[PDB]
Amino acid sequence: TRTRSGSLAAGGLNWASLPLKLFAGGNAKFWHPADIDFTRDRADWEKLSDDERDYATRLCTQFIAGEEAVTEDIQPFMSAMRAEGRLADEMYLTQFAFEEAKHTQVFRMWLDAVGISEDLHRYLDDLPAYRQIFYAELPECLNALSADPSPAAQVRASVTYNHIVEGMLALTGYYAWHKICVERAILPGMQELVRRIGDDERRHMAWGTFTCRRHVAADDANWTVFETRMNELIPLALRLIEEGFALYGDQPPFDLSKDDFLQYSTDKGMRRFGTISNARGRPVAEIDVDYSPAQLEDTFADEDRRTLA
Amino acid sequence: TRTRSGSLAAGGLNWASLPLKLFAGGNAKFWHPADIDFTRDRADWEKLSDDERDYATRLCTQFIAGEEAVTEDIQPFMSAMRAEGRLADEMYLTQFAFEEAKHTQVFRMWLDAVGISEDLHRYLDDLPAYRQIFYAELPECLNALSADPSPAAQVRASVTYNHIVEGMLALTGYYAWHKICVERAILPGMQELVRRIGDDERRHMAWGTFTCRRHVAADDANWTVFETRMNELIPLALRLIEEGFALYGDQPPFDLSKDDFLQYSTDKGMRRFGTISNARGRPVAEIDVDYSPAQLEDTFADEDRRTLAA
Ligand SMILES: CCCCCCCCCCCCCC(=O)O
Ligand SMILES: CCCCCCCCCCCCCC(=O)O
Ligand SMILES: [Fe+3]
Ligand SMILES: [Mn+2]
Ligand SMILES: [Mn+2]
Repeated sequence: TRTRSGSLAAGGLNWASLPLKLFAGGNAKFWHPADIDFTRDRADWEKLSDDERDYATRLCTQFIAGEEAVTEDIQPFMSAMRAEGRLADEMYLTQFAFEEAKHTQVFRMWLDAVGISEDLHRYLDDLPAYRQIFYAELPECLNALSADPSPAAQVRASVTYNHIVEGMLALTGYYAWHKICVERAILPGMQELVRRIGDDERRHMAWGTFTCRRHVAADDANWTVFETRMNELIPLALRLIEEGFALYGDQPPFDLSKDDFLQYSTDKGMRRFGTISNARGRPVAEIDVDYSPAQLEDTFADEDRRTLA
Repeated sequence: TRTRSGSLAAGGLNWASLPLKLFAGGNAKFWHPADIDFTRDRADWEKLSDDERDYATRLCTQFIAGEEAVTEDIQPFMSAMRAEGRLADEMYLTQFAFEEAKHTQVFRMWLDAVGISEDLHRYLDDLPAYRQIFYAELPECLNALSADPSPAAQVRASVTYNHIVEGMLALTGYYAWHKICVERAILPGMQELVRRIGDDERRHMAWGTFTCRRHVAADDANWTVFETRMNELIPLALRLIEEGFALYGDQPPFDLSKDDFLQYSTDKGMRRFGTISNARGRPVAEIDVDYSPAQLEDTFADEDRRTLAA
């Protein structure tokens, strides 16, 4: 079924290309889960109330279940790239998939360190919107790539995975861990965990930005494809946040505000249009070798850290 | 399409399971391609004959094409595990796949560091047996898993990928690099590269052993499946080595002996049979949590180093 090898081509691999830059950067930024000290977090964990632990278990459950979902649901995109003959994108997606496995590993290591061994499916039960995104929308949109690796489907898939799950919901998730851990000077492991995954997640967001950009740049009809999926998904994501808060009667532990999160989340969502729009008109041959989507993600992380202080 | 999350299960993930054990140690044994010093290599590379550089370029072309092939052809196996619902296997295979991309990366780094920018396809022209393994058997057998994730097909895929490509063809290639570099005290980059990817390869073969083992333990018909595939592939694998030597008149550069490599390859090939057969009769529940496929791969690698002192 194979007739040729990308790595045997003239000039070889293009080290300037966006997906290879991200790949090189993931190698330089690699971290070990065994290096995270978890030996302090159980002491903190027990000094919390029955209600504080309920929220934190429910957030961790949404995380690890979401981490697992992405480790699985990225394979079709890898398959699409193999089919499309894009070796650089393909190689990066291996690192992508591996990174998601490592996040799934490390959240499981935290649950074990705080001594949670019971079945956790019940924490997603009161969250019908969570399951709509992670058991339904994420895999169905991504698996559609196996039948239809069309530019339109790749955008719809990227929007769903990269821009909403990672770009909007995960960042919102991290903000929740900031409010829980940093403000109350607790759970140093979870903090180091959230830092380290946050780091990996930035190359992921960069990649989603790259993918949507190159498609928009080549055929401007795809902008509308991007727009529409974003518009379907934002209300669903906001809904997830509301349900999490409504469970605690809008007045939750850790002094968390419903409207604070809704404003914080929307900001992460809308900011995605800006990432993609500047590709309209630009030539594809520049989008390939353009590092900016990774830069944008650095300055986004920068702006986020500034906002906290 | 998803109804449950494996990581939310009671007891969580089984850290004792073989695929998670390899993942853990993959993390610990992670290496950076940017740590490998390639500077010294172009100095040695230019002090070689034309006949020497040809063989070395032909071996590297076969390697870097082989690495790329495995990076592509393993995605179906991931899909199979996703379908069979085996999370520990999935997780490991993501690291597996990533490793292959990093080997592809690092061979290309080498080719750059020595000054090779020409199209390298012309080096697989005279190797029809290479193109049969890597452009036909490997993808066609592995892509079969997307339509048919059955035990039989998984055994057939693992035999192709892990037991022959990795277990027999890759180790023979490493041996070639040993006889080329270590013996002639040249190419310290290629050397560091070869032992570093070798470290990864051992976990890949360990997984290959685990996969075939758990299928044979559960159904003894899968032994015959294993046996049949191995018997198909071995001849083709020796063919590859014979074609590669016959290009240099059986008398190639670096003083490489054809019969030496056939006997060396054969040994790597046959040892695979013994790796899987001891699972016959054994309980499947034991194999899931048994680390010996990774131990065996360590004692094999140790046995190989020892052989070299001769
Ligand atoms: C009320 C708190 C809202 C927090 C949202 C739930 C957290 C979901 C985690 C998102 C999954 C991350 C996937 C990834 O690693 O890219
Ligand atoms: C002339 C001697 C023949 C040398 C054997 C060709 C090289 C084997 C292909 C490399 C396969 C690598 C697969 C892997 O890294 O898992
Ligand atoms: Fe390998
Ligand atoms: Mn992640
Ligand atoms: Mn390899």
